[PDB]
Amino acid sequence: GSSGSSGMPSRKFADGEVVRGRWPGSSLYYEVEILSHDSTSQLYTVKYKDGTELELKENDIKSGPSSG
Repeated sequence: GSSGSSGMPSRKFADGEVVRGRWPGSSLYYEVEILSHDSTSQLYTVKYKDGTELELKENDIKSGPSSG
């Protein structure tokens, strides 16, 4: 009822946050970091351990339980 969006636009993922991304072709979720987020095509730019940058949809990217 006219409630929810207030303050700043919460993004499914934050900058730097370490989430699991599904590499294109491998169909497997790997530990990747959040670099940027493109709204145009909802493509998120994450980085892999092997210094690799790719564009994964908001859905392709998934996160788990926080630890620390």
